[PDB]
Amino acid sequence: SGIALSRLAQERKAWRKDHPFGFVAVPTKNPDGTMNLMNWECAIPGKKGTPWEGGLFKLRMLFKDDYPSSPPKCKFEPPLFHPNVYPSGTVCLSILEEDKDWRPAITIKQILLGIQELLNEPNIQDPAQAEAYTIYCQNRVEYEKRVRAQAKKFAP
Amino acid sequence: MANIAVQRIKREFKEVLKSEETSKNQIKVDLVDENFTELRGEIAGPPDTPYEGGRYQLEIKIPETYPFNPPKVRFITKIWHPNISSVTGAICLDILKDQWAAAMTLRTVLLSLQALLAAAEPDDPQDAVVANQYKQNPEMFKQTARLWAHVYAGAPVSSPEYTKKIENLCAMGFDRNAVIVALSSKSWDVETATELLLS
Repeated sequence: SGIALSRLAQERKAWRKDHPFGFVAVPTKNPDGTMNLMNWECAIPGKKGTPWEGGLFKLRMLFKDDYPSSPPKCKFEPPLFHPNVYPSGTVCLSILEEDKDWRPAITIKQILLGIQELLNEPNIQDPAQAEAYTIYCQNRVEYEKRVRAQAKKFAP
Repeated sequence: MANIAVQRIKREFKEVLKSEETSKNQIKVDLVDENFTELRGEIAGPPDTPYEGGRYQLEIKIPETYPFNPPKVRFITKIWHPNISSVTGAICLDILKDQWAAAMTLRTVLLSLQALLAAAEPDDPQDAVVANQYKQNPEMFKQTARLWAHVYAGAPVSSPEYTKKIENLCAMGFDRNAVIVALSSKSWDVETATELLLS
């Protein structure tokens, strides 16, 4: 664990100095103190000019003791409608896969941005959620007002 | 290429192969192709300098307008020197520029590059960050250059200080080269280099 905490202490310090305006990422409290650096309450605003415009989608960001050797698990709380997001809320992505495109240098900043850029531009060949895929493959506008309405559910 | 210039290169290539400087392992040169548009050079870092024991791989290109324009020389082996780009290896040396003369062999070129390594011109810089580190803080510049000589060019090991900081940041999970660059640039202050590596 010693290794992981060190890097995360520094990750937050940098994020506190500067982040892309509008994003949230903050370590949770342990009961009595403490503070828990291996569990983060995080938030992503969908870039403007998109259907994902006007919404703020929350995700938890859990870290294993291997980190930065292993990536964080990223879970949307609650589960999100997205072809690339599992029905339990977990974001499925190459840079977030241990033995694929994760690299120990990759910052939390770049994760959250990478997820944000996964929002409007989805990865067809890689499905995580049946229902969202089923749509995107035949009737796009049904997916569109679905995204429009989902963003409308979340106050800015 | 052009008949005339081709026989020059072959003469110069032979001059270097037979030179005293090569038998004493200070410089060497090798051809690549049939075509003599491109050579491979190597120089020993000079004695009493931060680059001592280093060995530097040089990319030599010969343009269509050689001998009247100079050969295009770039450092393949990364180096911390105010008159060479720490990033691309682009060089800023008088004799490959506006002090160039057509009678200058490849031997003369290689020896001048060794000389530039023992005598910086920080008042005419290729690397802003490095030149400013040279003038404002000479001792730090000597240590920083010496570390690069060790990591990239094979020179006997450097300052405990600098390496502690590197293998501290690499233990944090960052890329060595990125780490080395950061510290070198942010003048060995951990706090600032660290915020750069995130960026």
